Parts: sequence; C-alpha cells; structure tokens
Amino acid sequence: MAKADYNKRKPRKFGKGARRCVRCGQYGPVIRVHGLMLCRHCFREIAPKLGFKKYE
Amino acid sequence: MQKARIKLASTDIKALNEVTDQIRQIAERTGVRMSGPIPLPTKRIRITTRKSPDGEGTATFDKFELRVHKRLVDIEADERAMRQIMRIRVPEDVTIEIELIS
Amino acid sequence: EGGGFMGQAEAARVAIARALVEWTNDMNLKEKFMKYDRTMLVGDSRRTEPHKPNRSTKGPRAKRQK
Amino acid sequence: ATVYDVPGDLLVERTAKALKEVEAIKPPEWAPFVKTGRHKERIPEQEDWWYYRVASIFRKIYIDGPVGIERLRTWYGGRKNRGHAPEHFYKAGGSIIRKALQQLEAAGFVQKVPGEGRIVTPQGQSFLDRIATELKKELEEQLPELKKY
Amino acid sequence: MGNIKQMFIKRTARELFDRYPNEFSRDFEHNKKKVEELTNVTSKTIRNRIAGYITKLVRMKEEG
Amino acid sequence: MAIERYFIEEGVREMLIDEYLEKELRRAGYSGIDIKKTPLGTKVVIFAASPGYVIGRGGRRIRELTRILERQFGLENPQIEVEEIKNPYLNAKVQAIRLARALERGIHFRRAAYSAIRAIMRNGARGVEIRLSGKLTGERAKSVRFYQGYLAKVGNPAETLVSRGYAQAKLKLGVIGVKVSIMPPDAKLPDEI
RNA sequence: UGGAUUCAACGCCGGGAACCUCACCGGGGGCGACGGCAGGAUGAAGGCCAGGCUGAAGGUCUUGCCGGACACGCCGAGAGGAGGUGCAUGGCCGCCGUCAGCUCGUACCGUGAGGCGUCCACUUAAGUGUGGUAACGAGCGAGACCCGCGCCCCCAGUUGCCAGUCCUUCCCGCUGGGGAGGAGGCACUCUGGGGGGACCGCCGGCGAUAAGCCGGAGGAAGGAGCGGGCGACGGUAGGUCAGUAUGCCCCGAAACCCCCGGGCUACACGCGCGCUACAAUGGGCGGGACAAUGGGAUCCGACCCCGAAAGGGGAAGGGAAUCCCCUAAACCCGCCCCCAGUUCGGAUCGCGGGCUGCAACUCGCCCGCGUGAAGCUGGAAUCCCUAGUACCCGCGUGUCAUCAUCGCGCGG
Ligand SMILES: [Mg+2]
Ligand SMILES: [Mg+2]
Ligand SMILES: [Mg+2]
Ligand SMILES: [Mg+2]
Ligand SMILES: [Mg+2]
Ligand SMILES: [Mg+2]
Ligand SMILES: [Mg+2]
Ligand SMILES: [Mg+2]
Ligand SMILES: [Zn+2]
Repeated sequence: MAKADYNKRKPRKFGKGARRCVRCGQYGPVIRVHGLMLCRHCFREIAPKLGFKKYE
Repeated sequence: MQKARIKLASTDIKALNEVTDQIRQIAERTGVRMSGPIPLPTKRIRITTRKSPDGEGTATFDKFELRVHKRLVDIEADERAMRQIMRIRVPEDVTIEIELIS
Repeated sequence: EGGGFMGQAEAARVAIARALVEWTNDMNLKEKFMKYDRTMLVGDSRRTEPHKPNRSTKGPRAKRQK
Repeated sequence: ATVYDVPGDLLVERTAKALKEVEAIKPPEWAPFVKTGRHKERIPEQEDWWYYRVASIFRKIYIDGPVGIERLRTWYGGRKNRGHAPEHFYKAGGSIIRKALQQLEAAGFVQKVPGEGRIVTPQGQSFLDRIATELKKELEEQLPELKKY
Repeated sequence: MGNIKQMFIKRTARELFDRYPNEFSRDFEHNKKKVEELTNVTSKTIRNRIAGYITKLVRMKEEG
Repeated sequence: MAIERYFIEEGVREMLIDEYLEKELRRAGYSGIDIKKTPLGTKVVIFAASPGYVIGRGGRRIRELTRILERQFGLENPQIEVEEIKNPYLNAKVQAIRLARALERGIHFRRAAYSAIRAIMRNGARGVEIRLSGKLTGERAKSVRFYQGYLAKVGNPAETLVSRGYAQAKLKLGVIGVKVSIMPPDAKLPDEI
C-alpha cells in the first residue's frame, strides 16, 4: 500500500461552495450583509440573541 | 489648547446617556469646556428574511432590525481630563474612541 | 432642496405665503389664503405609505395577480 | 444679468452659435459618426451638435463648479431601450466631454483644478454673461416682469 | 371606524368619579391633570380617554 | 473594522459560545453567560444552576473549557468564573432542560410537568405554561399544555416580561419538545391602581 | 436530480445552478473509530524520482528509490449519508385567521351527556360596549403594548445647515445686481434624546337621555390620526426529516468523502406569473430640470489621462452625517416623422470589439455596425385596488467573481 491520498479539499474562493454557514454548514442561502455568514434559517432562529429586534 | 473627540456608540440609549452624564459631570467638576453630546444618525441594520424553511405556502417575511445609536463629544484635551475619562467605566455594550484634534 | 418639481413648487408656495403673512401682519390676508387654500399656510402632512411584501416594488396594496 | 436670470436651452443655442466663431472649438474627426452614449440608438441628426454640446458643458461648469467628466457623464446620460427588457439609466461616453473640456481650456474659458474638476475662468463667465444679457434684452421686448431682473 | 371606551377605562373612570367626585370638573384638561396626579397611568391616550369619560359623566350628572 | 461589524461579531461569537455550552453543561442548568474584555484578559461568567457540575473534579472542567474557549473561539485570555441564578424556578430554560432531563430519566410527563408547575408557582410565579409535543402516549404524536396561573401571550409585555424556554428530550423513540413560559410577579399596563 | 398541483403549487423552496452549489449522468480516486483475525517493521505503516497506462494523476506499475515504523488482506463493530420515511417526530412556516373566537370559578338548570354565562336588541374593526337577561365575576385573545410618520417645546450644534455680520475675490453691466472662498455663529433645515398634543374633547343632529354614529368648528392631526410588529385555544397526518435537531429502515467500502467532464440551460407542445409592444394620450435627435431609500476594505472609488463605445491606466478621500456609489426616469423646450407593419416594433441571426473568471463551446454579461420576426387593442372568462392609494416613472439593496424582465424596499 504505497499510494497518495486524494481527498483534495479544494479551496474555493468564490461560490456557493466558498461560503458556508458557521452553524449548520449550509452552502446556499447565506447572509453576508454586514460581516455575517449565516443561513437564513439560523439567523431567524438566533437574531434576538444577537440583538436584532422585530419592531416594524 | 487642542481638542479631543469622543465618538461613542451603543445599542442602549441609557448606557449611552450614562456615559455622557459621566463626562458632563466630570468636566463641570473641573471647568473644561464641553461641546455637547451631538447625536449622529443612528444606523438601522435591516435584514429581511423569509420566515419559512419549506418554500411552500404564502411568502412571509421577518424584518429584523439592529439599531446603533451614536454620539460625539468634544472636550479640550487636558492630562487630567484624559486620565479620568480613561478611568471611566465604559460598560460592556458600548464602544468609544478618543481621537484628538490638534 | 427636495424631491420633485411639484413638491418644490408647493413647498415654496408655503414658504412665501408664510413669509408674506409674517412680513405684513395682515390677518385679512391670512384669512384670504386660508379660505383659498388652507394648505398654503398649514402644511400638507401626507407622506408615502411604506411598501409591503406582495409585489412590494409597486406598492403597499398593489398585489400580484392570481 | 446672468445665466441664472435667463433660461437654459435658449442660452445654449445662442452661445453655441457664438462658439462657432472660436477657433479652438473644432469638432474631432469622429464627430459625424458616433452617438453620444450607449443609451442612445441613433447618430445625432444635426451637424453642429458638437457646438451645442460644448455650450451645454460650458454652462454646466459655470453653474456646478469644480465638476469633472464622470459627473457630466451621468448628466448627459439617460434611458436606454434594452429591447424586450425593461429600461434603465446609462451614462454617456467620456470622450466627447473630455475633448470639449480640453477645447475650452485651450480657448480660455475653463481651467482645471488639480483635484475637484474644472472651473470656469473670468473670461469664460464674461462670455456667458454677455450672451445672457443680450438674450435677456431680446426677450425683454417680451416680459417686462423680467425686465425687472 | 369605532372608538369605544374599553371596560378598564370605564371602570377606572367610574371609580375615580365616585371616590373623588367634586375634584373632577367639566374641563377635559383639568380632569386630565387630576387623573394623572391620581392614578398611575404611564399612558397618554389612556389618561385622555379616562378624562373624557369622566368629563361626560360630570355632564350627565349636571343634566340628571 | 466598522462599528456595526464589531457589534455583529461580538454577538455571533457569544452566540456560538452559548450554543457550545448549552450542549455541554445541560446537566448544570446552564442559563447563560456574560463576557467582558478587561485589559488583563477576557473574563467570562457562566450563570448556571450547578457550578459543582461545571467545575467537576477540582477545576478539571473549567480548565479544559477555557482551553477550548481560547482555541476554538477568538479570545485574548479566558478568565472563566461561575455564578448562580438568583431564582432558577423563575428562569424557564433551566426548567425546560430539567424537565427534559426528567423525561429522559423516564418519569411520566404528566407527573413531571405538574411537579415543575407546583414548584414554580410555589417559588412565586404569577403564571406558568408548559407544552409537551411529540410521541406521547404511543406512535401518533400529540401536544399537551399544562398551565397554571396567569399568562400573557401577545404583545411587547409578553416579548419582554415572560421568560420563554425550549428544550428537546431525546428519548428512545424520538424527540419530545418542551416549551416553558413563566410570568413572574411584575405588572402590566391595564392594572391602573 | 428532487419538493410543491384549487384557494394555500407553478420569478416558490430566498432555486439569478459555467466549477462548487448537487442531490442526476459518464469516468477516476480516498474512507473501518474500537477490538480481534492473516500477519508483522526484516525497514516500512505512509509519502515517493523518470516514465507506460490514465482525461490527468506516485492511482497503478517491470525497473529500481528511503525519511525511521503496524495491521479491511478478514470479521464484527462503525464514521459519514442532500439515502427513504414530514401519515414516526421536534422546531419553524402556511391556511382556517389579525378571524373573533377559546375558556374558567362560583351559582343555577338537567338522572345524565351537557347546558347557562358565551343569549336578545342596538353598537363596534373587535365575545368592543350599552341595556335586557339564572346568572355574577374573571382570564387568554381583541384592545392595551412596541416601532415609525406627521405639528409644537426643551436640550444638543459636529462630520450637518448657511439667513444675518465682516473679510477677499470674479462677472453682467442698465453702475443696478449676481455668484464664489474664509472666520462668524446654530438662525433656517437636519440629526436624535426627552416632553407636549387628539379625548367624539366642543356645538348640532340621529339613536333611547346610554353605548355610540354622523355633520361642523377649530386644529398639524378628527373620528382605533396614518401605517406596521406581536398571530389566542386548537385544528389542518397541510409543507419542511433537501437548513439544523431526531426515531426507525437502509447504505456502509458503498447509497460515505474528493476530483474531471456533462446535466439541471435540452423542445413537436399545454399552463401560471411577468417584460416589451402593437404607436401621436407617440418614436427619434439635440437641449433643459427635479429625488429618496440604502451600501462601501481588497471595498466604494471622486479627479486626471487613453479610447467611438463597452472599457483601460494612475489615483485624492473614505471603515461612513466628512469621501464615493449619486446631476434618476417619467416631465419640459426646439426640430424631423404625420396614421403606415411606418423614423412603430425590436424576435432572430452575421461580423467584430471587450469584462469577469482557473474555465465563457455546451453555457455568462457588455459594446458597435448590420438584419428586421410576429404584432395594428385582444372571445369566453378573470385579477388588483378606497388617498399620497391605484396606475405610470425610474433608483437602491439581497442574491452577487461576473450575471436582475426576480424578491425586499425607495422616492417622483
Ligand atoms: Mg363561543
Ligand atoms: Mg394587539
Ligand atoms: Mg388617539
Ligand atoms: Mg404534516
Ligand atoms: Mg402529507
Ligand atoms: Mg425603433
Ligand atoms: Mg396603426
Ligand atoms: Mg428569484
Ligand atoms: Zn445555519
């Protein structure tokens, strides 16, 4: 078994694969408006804990 | 005499007011000339998510908001005043920044 | 220093009406204005209603078609 | 009398006609060709459009002071028919207005602050105010409620 | 549409009127000040609704 | 670094800390934390109901914990200390977790819920509500609300005064959701004394 | 590849997919923690020089290579699974429904299930209230509450504003007037903290004299001022295990992980929502005007230069009331067109020139010349909307390396 390991975690720099939620790890609907990186779901779950309020 | 800008920002008007009152009362404890807590435009970080995971059903949105209140205070720069405004408590949910105009 | 040519024109109308009244102290004139167009001296308070989700770009009540 | 006292379009055409008598206001060799912007569809239909354009720019620099090419680009831009697609605003080309500004700096009407754009000269504002007082007279034959000003 | 004094407004007004009747005038402004120095409210519209209700109660009493 | 960036960063970091500790100190009634960046270092304070459990065996736990803190999360110099909830029976996430812990022990849900309700309303709450939702009483799932006292649901006074807590009870056959809402002895608008 | 199919699927899954995303296809390569089993390091578990295969690969290999070191060659037992199950669950969402309902304590009625209250009449947006009443009281919900807008006062005056004052300077000239920069100061505007103000309060009428409705006055505001947020008990095996969490079943060295390429972008057709139009209530050309919301670090980028354009080079300032994005379009003035498949319409296609990116064929966006498709107002039927609303106009932002006929918002 003389070989070479080939998982190759490729470092994307732009793309839906480049960005990943820091909580769940989802790749698409990620919030990045003011330095966030969060899936819309997670954000809706935790926004109060961050201080976001729902007065409208 | 060269002046000192103090830009301070928070999410709580009351902590903000506490700090400004600290500064007012300390300047008048001494006699250095304050420039009022000029209130700057407050930042409304708005994030309009859809509140549904399913993608099914009527589309409904959560408009979440974070508010950052901002004040600036100009006070003449003295070593005394500077030492004590450094000694200020500056609670946890507040940022400050002492620039100096010279 | 504002929105549109009509809004500017109305704001100017208001401003100069008030100017004339406060320059002259003539209440017969004030009443002439207030019966021609009360909004000449009092302002129009109306503003635009915030747009709401369903086809929000169009309006607060403008809605998508079913 | 002055630019603010008279209207704009009349002044622009009159001062264009007068700018034809200036030698540093030659059109460039690519004028009879090109449009004024991507937002346009067709060549200018006039032959003296160059003079009309530099007249307009001259007046704009009178009014708005230390201004440059990008600001003027967004003023000379406009709406585009994007086909079946909806309409949007697009800026104009810069070469027309640049060559114009350079012609005017040659003729002596504008100068070029190192930063913050270009500024009308005394001889330039004299030129414009002369044409304006002239025009004001010719339409004071009409409105005496404008003779007032 | 519909502007109707709710139950707690009405109850509070009636109790105040019975407990301190000759303190409440026929003046809305005075009645306002009085409810405010009396009951804790912290709410202008509530204060004003209560004041209006005791105002017209006073009136109905003067009428019988 | 802009200022809103700073606020956002602090909130997100703290939220992830809170998540981790919620996972790891659920036996301890972990109510929450607070964080201050003193000059000598960043000192944090864990509010929980069993500091005995969070310290473990002579500071073992806080030690590996602070290691995790400075490593996995950007922290200058962690200075963990510990404190209690002054009235945990008025706190509602600690109670939700205690209830989930009970249901996992195997206690029947009616008994556990009514025990917790009795405890809270004796420890002095104006109101309490408890929803248990899931595979209770067989394979088809249902929801049961146990309530006592006086509790508001809607409005800013609800959003502020009542304390809400949520927990999962991971049992053999699946999850039981535990919602708890506690209204303490404090007053609302239409009182008007 | 899938999910969703009346309301409540079909510009929805923030679903604007070049790779990734991805779950589909063709091919290629890695993965057993813990134990034990075949063994054992003897120089190798593992990496590895030049090449052949290979799409390309120390993947593999004859040929050889050592930096100093254990075990899928075998079992269990697993890690991970965007694999199945949303009729196994949680959480969230939608709908019933921002509807006005849901209940309780005591009393009474009834053998009882249950009833009453919670009914009737007026009234209200409202089980909101008035009155009558075996009901009296209460609670959740509604309302109160929170956010914003609009008028006033106080405070505050920077990065905001510039009227007044002074200074300096440039033009017209009819010697009258206009602008610019400095101190000046917060006047005006504006900003943002705290207060006030509106309560059917006053007059009159209707209803019953009540609840309240209406008209009017005055007022910034007049009838919950306007607009939002907070969505009760509960149901809907509604949707979501393809966001996370989670039971069971399954894969488990493949149904786990990574890479290349393709696909999701195919098209005889049916449907939904929309964009552009079918012209004069206009098209083109040239001139003239007037916004707000928001956003900016490898990011906005003024300003200068180059270029016909798209775009290119350099670059002040700006971590945000300081700088920039940002002089909007509809509108107006003048000139051409004068009711026609047209100077309407811009499908399509050819040539060329560019930007992003590792990659632009499949399959991106932009520019220029050229081409010049249907379409001349639309049956049955159907949708949205009550005031700064609808219609019309453009702008911002989210998505974003580049891509907006979309979403959320902004003003005119
Ligand atoms: Mg009922
Ligand atoms: Mg409410
Ligand atoms: Mg009111
Ligand atoms: Mg279901
Ligand atoms: Mg189903
Ligand atoms: Mg055409
Ligand atoms: Mg025709
Ligand atoms: Mg979309
Ligand atoms: Zn997430």
